[PDB]
Amino acid sequence: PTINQLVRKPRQSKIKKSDSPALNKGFNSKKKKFTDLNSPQKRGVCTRVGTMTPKKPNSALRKYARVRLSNNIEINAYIPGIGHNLQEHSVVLVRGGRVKDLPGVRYHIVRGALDTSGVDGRRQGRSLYGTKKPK
Amino acid sequence: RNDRKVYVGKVVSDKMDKTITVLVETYKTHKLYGKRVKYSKKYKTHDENNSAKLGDIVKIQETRPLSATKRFRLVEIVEE
Amino acid sequence: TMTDPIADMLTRVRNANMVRHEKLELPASNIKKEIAEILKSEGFIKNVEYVEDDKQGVLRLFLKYGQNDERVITGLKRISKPGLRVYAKASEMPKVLNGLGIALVSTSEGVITDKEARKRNVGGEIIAYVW
Amino acid sequence: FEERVVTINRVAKVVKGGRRFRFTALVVVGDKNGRVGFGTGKAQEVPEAIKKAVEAAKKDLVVVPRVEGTTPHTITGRYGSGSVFMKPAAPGTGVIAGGPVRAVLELAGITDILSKSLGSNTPINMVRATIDGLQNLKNAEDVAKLRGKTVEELYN
Amino acid sequence: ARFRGSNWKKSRRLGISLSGTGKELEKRPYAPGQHGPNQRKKLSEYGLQLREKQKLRYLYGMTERQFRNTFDIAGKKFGVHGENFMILLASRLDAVVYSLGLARTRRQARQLVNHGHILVDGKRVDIPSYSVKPGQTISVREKSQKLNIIVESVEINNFVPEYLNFDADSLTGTFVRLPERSELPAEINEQLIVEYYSR
RNA sequence: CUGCAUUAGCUAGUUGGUAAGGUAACGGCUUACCAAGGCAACGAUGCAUAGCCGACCUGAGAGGGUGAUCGGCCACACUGGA
RNA sequence: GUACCUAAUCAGAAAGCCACGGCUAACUACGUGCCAGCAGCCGCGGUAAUACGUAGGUGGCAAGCGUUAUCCGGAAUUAUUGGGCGUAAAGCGCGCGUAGGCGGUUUUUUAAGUCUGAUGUGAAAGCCCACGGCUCAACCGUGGAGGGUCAUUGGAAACUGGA
RNA sequence: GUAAACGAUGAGUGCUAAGUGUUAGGGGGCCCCUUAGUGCUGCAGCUAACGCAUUAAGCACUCCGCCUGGGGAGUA
RNA sequence: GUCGAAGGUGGGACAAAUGAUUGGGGUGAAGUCGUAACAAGGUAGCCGUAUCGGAAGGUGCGGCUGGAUCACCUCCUU
Ligand SMILES: [Mg+2]
Ligand SMILES: [Mg+2]
Ligand SMILES: [Mg+2]
Ligand SMILES: [Mg+2]
Ligand SMILES: [Mg+2]
Ligand SMILES: [Mg+2]
Ligand SMILES: [Mg+2]
Ligand SMILES: [Mg+2]
Ligand SMILES: [Mg+2]
Ligand SMILES: [Mg+2]
Ligand SMILES: [Mg+2]
Ligand SMILES: [Mg+2]
Ligand SMILES: [Mg+2]
Repeated sequence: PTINQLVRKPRQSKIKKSDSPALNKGFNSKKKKFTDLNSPQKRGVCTRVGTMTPKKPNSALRKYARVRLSNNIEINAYIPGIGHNLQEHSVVLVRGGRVKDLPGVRYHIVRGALDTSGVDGRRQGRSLYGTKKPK
Repeated sequence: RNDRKVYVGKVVSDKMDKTITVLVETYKTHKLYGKRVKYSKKYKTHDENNSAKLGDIVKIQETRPLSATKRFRLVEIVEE
Repeated sequence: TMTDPIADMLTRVRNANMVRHEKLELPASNIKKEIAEILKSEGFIKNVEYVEDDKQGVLRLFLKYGQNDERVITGLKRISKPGLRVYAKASEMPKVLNGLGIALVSTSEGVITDKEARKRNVGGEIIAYVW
Repeated sequence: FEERVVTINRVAKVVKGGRRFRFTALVVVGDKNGRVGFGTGKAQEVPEAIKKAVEAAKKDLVVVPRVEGTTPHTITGRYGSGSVFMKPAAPGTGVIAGGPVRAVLELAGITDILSKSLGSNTPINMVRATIDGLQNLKNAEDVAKLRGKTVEELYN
Repeated sequence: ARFRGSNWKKSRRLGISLSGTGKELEKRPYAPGQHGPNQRKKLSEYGLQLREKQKLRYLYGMTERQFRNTFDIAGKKFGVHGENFMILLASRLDAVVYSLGLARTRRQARQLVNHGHILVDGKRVDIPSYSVKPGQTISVREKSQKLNIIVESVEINNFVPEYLNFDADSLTGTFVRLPERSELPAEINEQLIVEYYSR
């Protein structure tokens, strides 16, 4: 563009989207509205718990939960690790990070937080699955 | 002692009684691209005798508030 | 239509230098003549001739090639342009090629090189870079 | 002459049955004293590809003007979509370069410089851009001679 | 010291005698671990830079955070960044004590200074990180003037660099001037570490 | 010193003058009269968002992001008026 | 009765986290067998898995180490610095024309832009440089430098602007 | 009021080797020079390559229009 | 008595949520029907427009080459 064209219409940068929109929103109950706040995790209640089939070429029964967050947004969260103790009405902590195999699963459920238990029999990378030191 | 700001500009309207609006022209530079771009600011100045006329280049000086938006007084008519 | 005679002169010089031409005729002007004289003094061109004819006259430049047919002028760049004019202070005067080139400037004290501008402690409109 | 293997690439030509695989090696060769060159070699195995690349590089060498371990002045070497900006630095700075450019500069003997690859990062064209810049580099004495003056006259 | 590990395994990994004797590399100059022997892989550029940084860091027995901070403050001095960093590492009270010879090992000198057996300009200094400067004096605590370890290290007549002037009758050293690259160890390419911290 | 034109018209004490009242003070600050002025594509008006700054994070720089702690200025004290 | 100092006793109370296919420093054995699982991207897993879990070893850090969230960087990926529009995204289907942007040569004049000197100010704290005090450091203190598109005033006239 | 409305190539201006056709003129001796178009071939230069190359996609200046991963969608 | 907060009444403006029902869109595993496009893709393809048809699509009109091709004349380049 000419300098005159830049002066008339300055350059405009591309806007960046969040990978975890459900964590960027809080809810004010008194005013019954949403509010913009960046959060690293959110509490939620597991509306459903079950398994999903990944997209090709992968094949598996990946464990996930449909969770209502404290801000009233309903999301799918993956359950990492081997074995979990989650059912409907379980209260779980949700963090960002999607599962590439699972199409609509954009969050993870923290292990070893609120109701969710650590992975039983985990000994390497235990902090990633909320397992205490066996000793 | 202390003097007050003085501007020179063209008259662009005098339909008001004893008040003329003076258009002072300046050139602010674009802060990023650095090009020279025109900047106009209209000044409401006091014209007691209606001496100034639409078109003439006049001189104004800052004064105390004289009206809702009048802050200047005509000093002399530089050209006509 | 024509909008930057200095640009045009520099581009004529660049094209002639690329084709390894020996001489170069362009319409004349005071600023072009001072630029050409600065180039001659600095050693980028061989000679400058002025033809004081009608229609503003003509400037006849003679370019300079070194041994092995090497080109003395590596490149010419217009800095200040009609669409955006560039000025610099004495303390902000740019060095072309770490000093191995010249920046032709226009100053209150006549159009001079960046070295003279720095020496006399003046600034002005940076007409061009040449190296 | 020191030699560094920049990249080794397994290319394929398709045939009526299967594919024919070859190894292409890109290599830079330099004396670390202002002489550097690059070459490519194709062979059925990487050692032979490297040997041919070294022979080609040794055949094709360029002289880099330097000033106390850094280039004389800033330059942008370009080849194709490749583009490498290079700027003289001060002693102790190191070679601030990435990829093939660091190999080329080190083998050319430059120890202090700043650089940035502004264009394509395909190794051969990065190397060619770096070599283009180094070839276009100029030195004070040569430019004084070309302009018919002295170094002192040049710097005023 | 802070790093209480197999200094021989570290020397074997890094290919350098951290003690300076060479005992670690004399028998097994290859890297520890199950795959130590018959190891033949080639390090990348990043790997080489990392190995050189680790060589210097484990030679001076420092932690990564303090090492980076020292490198950062050295960068701010006038001159060559790598040489400034090396001389600043040498100026640490641990290095000065070890060079003076009040202990046979760098870790031993670190423990001495930590436990306060040393005095700088006649005052206690418990911090091995202390940066000595030219014109200062390092002494030994009177209550520890007759320690077996110290007296044995003093008996063993080690070489005293030029930038240190030592008297073993009073167990008193003086930091005469700042070191030089030649004086400082030559098995480290400080340019590699400068480039490592460049990226 | 901010985003939007998928906001283009806005303004009637509004713009100016005369007189008076009023104020620490000039002043449409308010009232009576006269006139039809005033702003606006150099973005008025409307909508949305927001305390501002010294500074802080980042970046080679140019820039980009932010406005905790500390200092300055402003605003507010359940909501509104006095 | 805190900091700090002195005297005695004991290596005795005081190391964890992540990673090891490439990027990226660090590899082997078992179990599993497109399942269980992993994953930032490319991907890995169907009997020989350095990619899944465990074990040994190794690497990076260390009273911390990993994960998530957000900002700048890398991104020249809004490009003034510093990108483009034949075929990759991009020349309006084409005129006529308003505002705006830009504008041929010479002479004189003005000094709005432009350049230059002086004065005032741009608080303190902060950042940077130097020095000093806490045993070191963080930190604290003290000077300097910096930071305006700033204002007033005095000078120059080549270029842009005005006559 | 839309087309693959195409040269998929905005307008103006100047500069940078050549060879050879054709359309409408002009000047000097079938030849030479020259203006404005319309074609082909081809240097330097440019380009990812294909190719463009005095009818530039080269070298420059001015102004305008337009682009910023593929779908969703020329949709709501 | 003037001014005057709140309140009441009224017709409009704007924003958000929600709504029987409805529309196309995206993704998904070996689903069903045909086979439009890519070679001249077996009717060259595509663009605009109109109409028709389960569906891709067909057809008409104009336009483009970003179309292959055997025989013919018409020129232009080396
Ligand atoms: Mg070749
Ligand atoms: Mg608010
Ligand atoms: Mg940048
Ligand atoms: Mg950027
Ligand atoms: Mg396109
Ligand atoms: Mg067109
Ligand atoms: Mg169209
Ligand atoms: Mg201050
Ligand atoms: Mg088109
Ligand atoms: Mg023609
Ligand atoms: Mg078909
Ligand atoms: Mg067909
Ligand atoms: Mg039909």
